[PDB]
Amino acid sequence: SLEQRTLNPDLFLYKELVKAHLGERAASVIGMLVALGRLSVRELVEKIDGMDVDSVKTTLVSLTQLRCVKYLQETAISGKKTTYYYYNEEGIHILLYSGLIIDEIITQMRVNDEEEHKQLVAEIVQNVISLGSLTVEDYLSSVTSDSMKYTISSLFVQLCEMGYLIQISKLHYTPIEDLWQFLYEKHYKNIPRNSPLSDLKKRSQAKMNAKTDFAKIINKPNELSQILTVDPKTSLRIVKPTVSLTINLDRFMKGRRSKQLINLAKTRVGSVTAQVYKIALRLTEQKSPKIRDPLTQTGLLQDLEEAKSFQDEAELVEEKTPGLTFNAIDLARHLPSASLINSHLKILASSNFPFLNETKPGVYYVPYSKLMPVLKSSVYEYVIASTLGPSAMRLSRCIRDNKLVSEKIINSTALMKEKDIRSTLASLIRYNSVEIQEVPRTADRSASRAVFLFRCKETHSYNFMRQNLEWNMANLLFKKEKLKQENSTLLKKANRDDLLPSELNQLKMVNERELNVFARLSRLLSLWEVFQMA
Amino acid sequence: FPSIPLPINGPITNKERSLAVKYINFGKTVKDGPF
Amino acid sequence: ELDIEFINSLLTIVWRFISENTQEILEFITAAQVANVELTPSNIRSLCEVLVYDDKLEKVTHDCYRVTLESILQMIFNYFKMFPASKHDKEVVYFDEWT
Repeated sequence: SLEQRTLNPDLFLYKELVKAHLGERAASVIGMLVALGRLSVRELVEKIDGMDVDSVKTTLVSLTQLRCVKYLQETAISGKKTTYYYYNEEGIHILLYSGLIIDEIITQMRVNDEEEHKQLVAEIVQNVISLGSLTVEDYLSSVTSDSMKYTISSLFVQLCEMGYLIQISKLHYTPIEDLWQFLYEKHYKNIPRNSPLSDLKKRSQAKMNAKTDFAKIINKPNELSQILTVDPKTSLRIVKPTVSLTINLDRFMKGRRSKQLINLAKTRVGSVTAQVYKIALRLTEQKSPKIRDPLTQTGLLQDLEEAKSFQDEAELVEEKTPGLTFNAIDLARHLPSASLINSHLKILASSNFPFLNETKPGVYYVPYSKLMPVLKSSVYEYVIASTLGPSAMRLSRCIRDNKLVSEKIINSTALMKEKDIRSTLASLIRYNSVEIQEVPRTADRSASRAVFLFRCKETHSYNFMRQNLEWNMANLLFKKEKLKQENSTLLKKANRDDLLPSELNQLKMVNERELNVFARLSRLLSLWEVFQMA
Repeated sequence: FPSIPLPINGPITNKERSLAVKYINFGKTVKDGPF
Repeated sequence: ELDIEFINSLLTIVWRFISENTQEILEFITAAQVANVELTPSNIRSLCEVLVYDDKLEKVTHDCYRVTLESILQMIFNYFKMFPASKHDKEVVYFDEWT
C-alpha cells in the first residue's frame, strides 16, 4: 500500500469524498483547483484531459449546488468579465459530518418524546443540503400538499430559530478575503487633497472603519430581524417563504466543541457533577464566540500590535457577553437546590483547569480563550501514552516545566534506568514531540565536542498529529470503495430487486465489515476535531 | 508488517450502529438522486 | 535514591493515603517495612513530582497534593476494556506507516 502511504496530502482526502458519494466526472476538477490554487474556466479545460468546455459547465454546476466551491468575478479595464473561481473548505465538511448532524438533531432538540416526525425530522436534514439549496416552497409542493403540514411548517421555525438555518447570500458563496478587498477601498473613497499629512494614519482611518463594516457584514447572516415574518392570518409565526436557506457548521462545530468539552468532566470528576455541568453549557452555545473565529483568517495579523488587538477585544467581549453569563440561579430548575449549586460548582473553581474561575461574585460565565488550548494539551499527551509505553507520558510532562532540558537533569527530575529511557526517547524524536538543539564547544559546530538540549515546540508537535489523522480518514475511505469494487455484480442485482440461497452468505460479511468502518470513523473524527480550536 | 496500532479498534455498539445506518442511505440518496 | 530500581516500589505506598483524601508526608512514610535511611525532604518533593508526570497526582497551592482520581481508572479517555481483534480483519488503523 506504499503508493498511498507517502505521496498524498489531505488532497487524498478531498478527491476521495467527491469519489465517495458523487459522480466520477468531478473528482479530477476539484483536485485541480486545490493542486493549483485558483484557475478559471478558460484555463481549466487545458489542464484537465477528457472533458470538453461545456462538459465542464455541465459538471461545475453540480458541485456548485452542493456548496463545494465559492465563486467570484473580476473585471479588467480592457478585459471582459472574468470569473475567477475559489475553493470551499467548510462546505465539504457537511459531507464529512453528514451522519453526525442526524444524531445532533435528536440530542439537542429534547422537548419532544414519542413524536411521529421522528422519521421526518431526520429526512429534512437529508433534504435541506443533499439537494443543494432549499427554500420553503420546495417541500410544500411535495407529494403531500396540505396533509397536516401546518404541524410540519410551524415545526421548522422551531428548528430554524434555534439556529444553523441562516439564509445563504453572496457572503456564503464567496470566500472571506476577496470580499474584504472590495470593502477596503470602499473605505478608501477619500480624495488625497482633504488633509494630506501624517500619511501612516491614512490606512488607519481605512482599517478602523472597515473593521466595523466587517463586523456588520458578518452579522448580516446572524441578523435574525429579517429571517422571520409575522403572520396575521391562521398562523402564529413563520419564516419568509421566499428564503433560500441551508444548514451550516457554526452551531454544529460549537455543539461538538461542548460535546468534546463534556468529556473532560467525566475524567476530572465522577458522575454526579458530570451530570450537573451538562446543563451549565447548553444555554450558552446559542451565542458564543466563534470557534473558527473568522475575524483572524487573513488581514493585518503579521505585526504584533494588531496581533495583540485580535484578542484584546475577544476576551473583553467574552467576559462582557450577556448571551452566556448566567446568574448561577436559574439552572437548578433545568435538572429533570440553591445550596447544591454553589457546592457542586465549588469544585469547578478548585479544579486544575481554567473553567468557571474568574467572574463577578455571584454570577458565573464559562471562560473560553484560555480553556481549549489546555484541552489540546490534555488529549494529545494522553494519545502519546496510548500506542506506546507510559514511560513516554512521564517524559512528555517533564519538558514543559523543566525548560530546555538536558540528559543530566533528566535523572534528577525523572527516575528510571538508562536502558529504557533512551529506547523511549528516540521513539519520540521520530514522532515529533521533542526538538533537538545542539550547542558546540569548538569551532564550526563539531558534533563530538558538543552537547545537546531539548525543547517542547508546541507548534510542530500538534501540526504533525493533525495530518497524521487526516490521512487516516481517507485511508479507511479508500478501503471503503475498493469493497464496492469487489462484489459489484450482485450489489446492482440487490438494487434492481427494489435470490440464490448461498449467494446471501457473501452479502452479510461485506456488510458488517463496512459497518465497522463508519463506527471507527466517528472515533478518530472526535480525536481530530479537538485540534480544530485554532 | 507495520506495528504500533491506534487504540481505537473494537466491536460496534448499538449507540452508533443506527448512526452508521444513517450513512449508507445517505450516499444512496445522493447517487440515486439527481447526480 | 540510588541508581538501581525499587524506587518504583517505594512510590506505590505514598499514593495510597491521598486517594481517599509536605511535612505530613514524612510521618506517613516512616513505618515498619521502610528500610532506606534518613529519608530527607529533598527526595520527597522529587518523588512526588514523578506521579504528577505520570498524571496520578495533582499539585495545588504550592504545597498541597491531591489525587487525580486515577484510582477509578486503575479500578473516550479509557484505553482499557478496549480490545482489538487484530487477526483476519484487514481494516485496522496503525500509528506508523505514514512516516
